[PDB]
Amino acid sequence: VVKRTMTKKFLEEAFAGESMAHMRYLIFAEKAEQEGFPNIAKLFRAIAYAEFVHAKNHFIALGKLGKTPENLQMGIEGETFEVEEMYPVYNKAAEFQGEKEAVRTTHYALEAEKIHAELYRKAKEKAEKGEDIEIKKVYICPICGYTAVDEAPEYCPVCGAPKEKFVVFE
Amino acid sequence: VVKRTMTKKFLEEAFAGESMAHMRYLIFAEKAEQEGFPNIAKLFRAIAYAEFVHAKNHFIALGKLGKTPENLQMGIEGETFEVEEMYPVYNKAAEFQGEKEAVRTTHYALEAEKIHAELYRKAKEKAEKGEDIEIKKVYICPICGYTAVDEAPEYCPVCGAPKEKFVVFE
Ligand SMILES: [Fe+2]
Ligand SMILES: [Fe+2]
Ligand SMILES: [Fe+2]
Ligand SMILES: [Fe+2]
Ligand SMILES: [Fe+2]
Ligand SMILES: [Fe+2]
Repeated sequence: VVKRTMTKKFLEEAFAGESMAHMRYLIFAEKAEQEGFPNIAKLFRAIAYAEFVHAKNHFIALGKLGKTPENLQMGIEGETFEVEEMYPVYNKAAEFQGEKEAVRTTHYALEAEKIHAELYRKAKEKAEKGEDIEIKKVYICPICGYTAVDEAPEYCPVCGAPKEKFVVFE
Repeated sequence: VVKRTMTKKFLEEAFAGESMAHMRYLIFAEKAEQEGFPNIAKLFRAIAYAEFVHAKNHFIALGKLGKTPENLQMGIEGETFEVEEMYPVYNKAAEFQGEKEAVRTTHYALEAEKIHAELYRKAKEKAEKGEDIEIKKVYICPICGYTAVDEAPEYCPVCGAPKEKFVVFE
Protein backbone atom coordinates (compact mmCIF):
# COMPACT_ATOMS: atom_id res chain seq x y z
CA VAL A 1 0.00 0.00 0.00
CA VAL A 2 1.54 3.35 -0.94
CA LYS A 3 2.42 5.44 2.13
CA ARG A 4 4.50 8.48 1.13
CA THR A 5 2.41 11.67 1.12
CA MET A 6 3.25 13.02 -2.30
CA THR A 7 2.98 9.73 -4.22
CA LYS A 8 -0.35 9.04 -2.37
CA LYS A 9 -1.64 12.44 -3.48
CA PHE A 10 -0.54 11.83 -7.07
CA LEU A 11 -2.20 8.38 -7.23
CA GLU A 12 -5.45 9.96 -5.81
CA GLU A 13 -5.20 12.58 -8.64
CA ALA A 14 -4.51 9.78 -11.16
CA PHE A 15 -7.50 7.79 -9.86
CA ALA A 16 -9.71 10.89 -10.46
CA GLY A 17 -8.20 11.45 -13.86
CA GLU A 18 -8.68 7.81 -14.93
CA SER A 19 -12.23 7.81 -13.59
CA MET A 20 -13.06 11.02 -15.58
CA ALA A 21 -11.42 9.65 -18.77
CA HIS A 22 -13.44 6.45 -18.47
CA MET A 23 -16.64 8.44 -17.95
CA ARG A 24 -15.97 10.79 -20.88
CA TYR A 25 -15.32 7.76 -23.07
CA LEU A 26 -18.65 6.06 -22.08
CA ILE A 27 -20.44 9.42 -22.87
CA PHE A 28 -18.57 9.68 -26.22
CA ALA A 29 -19.38 6.04 -27.09
CA GLU A 30 -23.07 6.70 -26.77
CA LYS A 31 -22.74 9.90 -28.89
CA ALA A 32 -20.72 8.07 -31.60
CA GLU A 33 -23.45 5.28 -31.71
CA GLN A 34 -26.14 8.03 -32.07
CA GLU A 35 -24.17 9.72 -34.89
CA GLY A 36 -23.63 6.53 -37.00
CA PHE A 37 -20.09 5.67 -36.03
CA PRO A 38 -20.57 2.22 -34.33
CA ASN A 39 -16.89 1.18 -34.66
CA ILE A 40 -15.58 4.42 -33.10
CA ALA A 41 -18.18 3.77 -30.34
CA LYS A 42 -16.68 0.29 -29.85
CA LEU A 43 -13.19 1.84 -29.62
CA PHE A 44 -14.37 4.32 -26.94
CA ARG A 45 -16.02 1.56 -24.87
CA ALA A 46 -12.91 -0.62 -25.08
CA ILE A 47 -10.53 2.19 -24.11
CA ALA A 48 -12.99 3.09 -21.25
CA TYR A 49 -12.38 -0.47 -19.92
CA ALA A 50 -8.59 0.06 -20.14
CA GLU A 51 -9.03 3.23 -17.96
CA PHE A 52 -11.08 1.10 -15.49
CA VAL A 53 -8.07 -1.16 -15.32
CA HIS A 54 -5.67 1.78 -14.66
CA ALA A 55 -8.08 3.33 -12.04
CA LYS A 56 -8.57 -0.05 -10.27
CA ASN A 57 -4.75 -0.49 -10.20
CA HIS A 58 -4.25 2.93 -8.51
CA PHE A 59 -7.16 2.29 -6.18
CA ILE A 60 -5.71 -1.06 -4.94
CA ALA A 61 -2.23 0.64 -4.65
CA LEU A 62 -3.82 3.17 -2.34
CA GLY A 63 -5.26 0.23 -0.21
CA LYS A 64 -8.88 1.33 -0.77
CA LEU A 65 -10.40 -2.00 -1.87
CA GLY A 66 -11.71 -4.27 0.93
CA LYS A 67 -14.29 -6.91 1.31
CA THR A 68 -17.93 -6.38 0.29
CA PRO A 69 -19.21 -5.09 3.58
CA GLU A 70 -16.46 -2.50 3.88
CA ASN A 71 -16.88 -1.50 0.19
CA LEU A 72 -20.66 -1.05 0.93
CA GLN A 73 -19.75 1.14 3.87
CA MET A 74 -17.53 3.33 1.58
CA GLY A 75 -20.62 3.67 -0.63
CA ILE A 76 -22.84 4.52 2.32
CA GLU A 77 -20.40 7.28 3.45
CA GLY A 78 -20.03 8.69 -0.05
CA GLU A 79 -23.71 8.77 -0.81
CA THR A 80 -24.57 10.21 2.60
CA PHE A 81 -22.01 13.04 2.00
CA GLU A 82 -23.64 13.78 -1.34
CA VAL A 83 -27.16 13.75 0.27
CA GLU A 84 -26.43 15.83 3.35
CA GLU A 85 -23.59 18.13 2.35
CA MET A 86 -22.46 18.32 -1.31
CA TYR A 87 -25.62 18.33 -3.48
CA PRO A 88 -27.83 20.50 -1.17
CA VAL A 89 -25.09 23.13 -1.15
CA TYR A 90 -24.33 22.92 -4.91
CA ASN A 91 -28.08 23.00 -5.71
CA LYS A 92 -28.62 26.09 -3.45
CA ALA A 93 -25.62 27.85 -5.02
CA ALA A 94 -26.90 27.11 -8.53
CA GLU A 95 -30.33 28.48 -7.56
CA PHE A 96 -28.70 31.61 -6.04
CA GLN A 97 -26.70 32.12 -9.26
CA GLY A 98 -29.70 31.55 -11.51
CA GLU A 99 -28.18 28.55 -13.30
CA LYS A 100 -31.29 26.55 -14.04
CA GLU A 101 -29.60 23.54 -15.83
CA ALA A 102 -27.32 23.10 -12.76
CA VAL A 103 -30.31 23.32 -10.39
CA ARG A 104 -31.81 20.48 -12.47
CA THR A 105 -28.72 18.22 -12.66
CA THR A 106 -27.92 18.56 -8.97
CA HIS A 107 -31.62 17.93 -8.01
CA TYR A 108 -31.62 14.77 -10.27
CA ALA A 109 -28.51 13.43 -8.66
CA LEU A 110 -29.50 14.29 -5.06
CA GLU A 111 -32.88 12.48 -5.27
CA ALA A 112 -31.14 9.32 -6.55
CA GLU A 113 -28.32 9.39 -3.99
CA LYS A 114 -30.90 9.26 -1.20
CA ILE A 115 -32.10 5.94 -2.62
CA HIS A 116 -28.50 4.66 -3.15
CA ALA A 117 -27.56 5.27 0.49
CA GLU A 118 -30.58 3.27 1.70
CA LEU A 119 -30.03 0.39 -0.75
CA TYR A 120 -26.37 0.13 0.37
CA ARG A 121 -27.40 0.23 4.07
CA LYS A 122 -29.89 -2.70 3.33
CA ALA A 123 -27.22 -4.59 1.45
CA LYS A 124 -24.60 -4.17 4.16
CA GLU A 125 -26.98 -5.57 6.84
CA LYS A 126 -27.17 -8.79 4.62
CA ALA A 127 -23.55 -8.98 3.68
CA GLU A 128 -22.46 -8.47 7.35
CA LYS A 129 -24.37 -11.83 8.04
CA GLY A 130 -22.77 -13.46 5.01
CA GLU A 131 -25.94 -13.33 2.91
CA ASP A 132 -26.45 -11.87 -0.53
CA ILE A 133 -29.42 -9.55 -0.98
CA GLU A 134 -32.64 -10.79 -2.54
CA ILE A 135 -33.22 -8.48 -5.48
CA LYS A 136 -34.23 -9.83 -8.92
CA LYS A 137 -34.05 -6.62 -10.99
CA VAL A 138 -32.88 -3.02 -10.68
CA TYR A 139 -34.38 -0.26 -12.79
CA ILE A 140 -32.53 2.97 -13.53
CA CYS A 141 -33.99 6.09 -15.22
CA PRO A 142 -31.70 7.07 -18.19
CA ILE A 143 -32.77 10.78 -17.77
CA CYS A 144 -32.09 11.38 -14.12
CA GLY A 145 -30.64 8.21 -12.63
CA TYR A 146 -33.56 7.49 -10.35
CA THR A 147 -33.13 4.01 -9.05
CA ALA A 148 -35.79 1.41 -8.10
CA VAL A 149 -35.57 -2.23 -7.11
CA ASP A 150 -37.74 -5.11 -8.37
CA GLU A 151 -40.48 -2.99 -10.03
CA ALA A 152 -40.20 0.32 -12.06
CA PRO A 153 -42.59 3.07 -10.83
CA GLU A 154 -45.34 3.95 -13.29
CA TYR A 155 -43.41 7.15 -14.02
CA CYS A 156 -40.17 8.48 -12.55
CA PRO A 157 -41.01 10.76 -9.64
CA VAL A 158 -38.01 12.93 -10.32
CA CYS A 159 -38.17 13.72 -14.07
CA GLY A 160 -41.58 12.32 -15.21
CA ALA A 161 -40.29 9.69 -17.58
CA PRO A 162 -42.56 6.73 -18.21
CA LYS A 163 -41.80 3.25 -16.73
CA GLU A 164 -41.00 2.01 -20.31
CA LYS A 165 -37.81 4.08 -20.50
CA PHE A 166 -36.22 2.65 -17.45
CA VAL A 167 -33.05 0.59 -18.07
CA VAL A 168 -33.25 -2.82 -16.50
CA PHE A 169 -30.42 -4.73 -14.77
CA GLU A 170 -31.29 -8.36 -14.30
CA VAL B 1 -24.54 25.90 -20.92
CA VAL B 2 -23.58 26.98 -17.40
CA LYS B 3 -21.61 30.21 -17.34
CA ARG B 4 -21.27 31.50 -13.74
CA THR B 5 -17.80 30.70 -12.33
CA MET B 6 -18.76 29.21 -8.95
CA THR B 7 -21.57 26.95 -10.39
CA LYS B 8 -19.27 25.82 -13.15
CA LYS B 9 -16.56 24.90 -10.64
CA PHE B 10 -19.16 22.93 -8.53
CA LEU B 11 -20.46 21.02 -11.59
CA GLU B 12 -16.78 20.19 -12.53
CA GLU B 13 -16.32 18.90 -8.91
CA ALA B 14 -19.61 17.01 -9.14
CA PHE B 15 -18.56 15.47 -12.51
CA ALA B 16 -15.31 14.22 -10.89
CA GLY B 17 -17.21 12.89 -7.85
CA GLU B 18 -19.80 11.06 -10.02
CA SER B 19 -16.99 9.66 -12.18
CA MET B 20 -15.15 8.37 -9.08
CA ALA B 21 -18.34 6.90 -7.61
CA HIS B 22 -19.13 5.06 -10.79
CA MET B 23 -15.51 3.72 -10.94
CA ARG B 24 -15.62 2.59 -7.28
CA TYR B 25 -18.90 0.77 -7.88
CA LEU B 26 -17.53 -1.05 -10.95
CA ILE B 27 -14.47 -2.10 -8.85
CA PHE B 28 -16.79 -3.16 -5.94
CA ALA B 29 -19.13 -5.11 -8.34
CA GLU B 30 -16.17 -7.23 -9.50
CA LYS B 31 -15.10 -7.86 -5.88
CA ALA B 32 -18.67 -8.71 -4.80
CA GLU B 33 -18.91 -11.23 -7.75
CA GLN B 34 -15.49 -12.79 -6.61
CA GLU B 35 -16.74 -13.08 -3.04
CA GLY B 36 -20.12 -14.83 -3.88
CA PHE B 37 -22.53 -11.91 -3.70
CA PRO B 38 -23.98 -11.80 -7.29
CA ASN B 39 -27.04 -9.80 -6.45
CA ILE B 40 -24.95 -7.12 -4.55
CA ALA B 41 -22.65 -7.05 -7.62
CA LYS B 42 -25.73 -6.43 -9.82
CA LEU B 43 -26.83 -3.61 -7.46
CA PHE B 44 -23.32 -1.94 -7.72
CA ARG B 45 -23.35 -2.20 -11.56
CA ALA B 46 -26.92 -0.74 -11.82
CA ILE B 47 -26.02 2.12 -9.44
CA ALA B 48 -22.80 2.67 -11.44
CA TYR B 49 -25.07 3.28 -14.51
CA ALA B 50 -27.10 5.77 -12.46
CA GLU B 51 -23.84 7.69 -11.64
CA PHE B 52 -22.98 7.66 -15.40
CA VAL B 53 -26.38 9.36 -15.98
CA HIS B 54 -25.62 11.93 -13.29
CA ALA B 55 -22.10 12.60 -14.67
CA LYS B 56 -23.33 12.83 -18.25
CA ASN B 57 -25.96 15.33 -17.21
CA HIS B 58 -23.35 17.58 -15.44
CA PHE B 59 -20.92 17.20 -18.43
CA ILE B 60 -23.65 18.31 -20.93
CA ALA B 61 -24.67 21.19 -18.59
CA LEU B 62 -20.98 22.26 -18.76
CA GLY B 63 -21.24 22.20 -22.60
CA LYS B 64 -18.35 19.61 -22.95
CA LEU B 65 -20.14 17.12 -25.25
CA GLY B 66 -19.76 17.73 -29.01
CA LYS B 67 -19.83 15.76 -32.21
CA THR B 68 -17.62 12.69 -32.63
CA PRO B 69 -14.63 14.39 -34.16
CA GLU B 70 -14.46 17.04 -31.41
CA ASN B 71 -14.95 14.33 -28.72
CA LEU B 72 -12.01 12.38 -30.28
CA GLN B 73 -10.03 15.63 -30.16
CA MET B 74 -10.76 15.93 -26.37
CA GLY B 75 -9.51 12.32 -26.10
CA ILE B 76 -6.33 13.07 -28.07
CA GLU B 77 -5.53 16.08 -25.84
CA GLY B 78 -6.26 14.26 -22.56
CA GLU B 79 -4.20 11.19 -23.56
CA THR B 80 -1.38 13.38 -24.79
CA PHE B 81 -1.33 15.28 -21.43
CA GLU B 82 -1.05 11.99 -19.56
CA VAL B 83 1.74 10.74 -21.89
CA GLU B 84 3.92 13.92 -22.01
CA GLU B 85 3.24 15.57 -18.66
CA MET B 86 1.22 13.78 -15.99
CA TYR B 87 2.40 10.14 -15.90
CA PRO B 88 6.14 10.71 -16.58
CA VAL B 89 6.24 13.14 -13.61
CA TYR B 90 4.12 10.91 -11.31
CA ASN B 91 6.22 7.82 -12.27
CA LYS B 92 9.53 9.73 -11.61
CA ALA B 93 8.16 11.01 -8.25
CA ALA B 94 7.15 7.49 -7.21
CA GLU B 95 10.59 6.20 -8.21
CA PHE B 96 12.28 9.04 -6.24
CA GLN B 97 10.09 8.19 -3.19
CA GLY B 98 10.74 4.40 -3.43
CA GLU B 99 7.08 3.55 -3.97
CA LYS B 100 7.40 0.51 -6.22
CA GLU B 101 3.67 -0.22 -6.48
CA ALA B 102 3.08 3.34 -7.81
CA VAL B 103 6.00 3.06 -10.21
CA ARG B 104 4.19 -0.02 -11.58
CA THR B 105 0.64 1.47 -11.82
CA THR B 106 1.91 4.67 -13.45
CA HIS B 107 4.11 2.64 -15.90
CA TYR B 108 1.14 0.45 -16.85
CA ALA B 109 -1.07 3.47 -17.49
CA LEU B 110 1.62 5.54 -19.38
CA GLU B 111 2.39 2.73 -21.88
CA ALA B 112 -1.37 2.30 -22.64
CA GLU B 113 -2.08 6.06 -22.97
CA LYS B 114 0.59 6.24 -25.73
CA ILE B 115 -1.51 3.78 -27.68
CA HIS B 116 -4.88 5.43 -26.94
CA ALA B 117 -3.56 8.82 -28.24
CA GLU B 118 -2.58 7.27 -31.59
CA LEU B 119 -5.75 5.30 -31.94
CA TYR B 120 -7.89 8.43 -31.40
CA ARG B 121 -5.69 10.35 -33.87
CA LYS B 122 -6.35 7.64 -36.52
CA ALA B 123 -10.05 7.55 -35.74
CA LYS B 124 -10.48 11.32 -35.99
CA GLU B 125 -8.87 11.36 -39.50
CA LYS B 126 -11.73 8.95 -40.51
CA ALA B 127 -14.47 10.73 -38.65
CA GLU B 128 -13.50 14.13 -40.08
CA LYS B 129 -14.31 12.76 -43.62
CA GLY B 130 -17.60 11.32 -42.28
CA GLU B 131 -16.28 7.75 -42.24
CA ASP B 132 -16.36 5.26 -39.35
CA ILE B 133 -13.20 3.37 -38.66
CA GLU B 134 -12.97 -0.22 -39.82
CA ILE B 135 -12.17 -2.42 -36.85
CA LYS B 136 -13.43 -5.90 -36.06
CA LYS B 137 -12.34 -6.17 -32.44
CA VAL B 138 -10.31 -4.49 -29.67
CA TYR B 139 -8.34 -6.40 -27.04
CA ILE B 140 -7.66 -4.99 -23.57
CA CYS B 141 -5.18 -6.48 -21.06
CA PRO B 142 -6.99 -6.76 -17.70
CA ILE B 143 -3.76 -6.31 -15.74
CA CYS B 144 -2.25 -3.15 -17.34
CA GLY B 145 -4.74 -1.85 -19.88
CA TYR B 146 -2.55 -2.52 -22.91
CA THR B 147 -4.82 -2.00 -25.90
CA ALA B 148 -4.65 -3.65 -29.40
CA VAL B 149 -6.97 -3.37 -32.37
CA ASP B 150 -7.85 -6.44 -34.62
CA GLU B 151 -4.57 -8.35 -33.97
CA ALA B 152 -2.92 -8.71 -30.58
CA PRO B 153 0.42 -10.21 -29.52
CA GLU B 154 0.31 -13.61 -27.84
CA TYR B 155 1.59 -12.09 -24.56
CA CYS B 156 1.07 -8.51 -23.33
CA PRO B 157 4.32 -6.61 -24.02
CA VAL B 158 4.02 -4.64 -20.79
CA CYS B 159 3.12 -7.21 -18.18
CA GLY B 160 3.38 -10.53 -20.07
CA ALA B 161 -0.27 -11.69 -19.51
CA PRO B 162 -1.37 -14.24 -22.09
CA LYS B 163 -3.72 -13.11 -24.85
CA GLU B 164 -6.35 -15.58 -23.60
CA LYS B 165 -6.89 -13.27 -20.64
CA PHE B 166 -7.49 -10.16 -22.81
CA VAL B 167 -10.92 -8.64 -22.71
CA VAL B 168 -12.47 -8.51 -26.16
CA PHE B 169 -14.77 -5.85 -27.55
CA GLU B 170 -16.41 -6.89 -30.83
FE1 LIG C 1 -5.58 5.48 -18.35
FE1 LIG D 1 -25.14 7.60 -5.82
FE1 LIG E 1 -36.05 10.12 -14.14
FE1 LIG F 1 -24.63 10.25 -8.46
FE1 LIG G 1 -6.00 6.44 -21.97
FE1 LIG H 1 -0.71 -6.25 -19.68
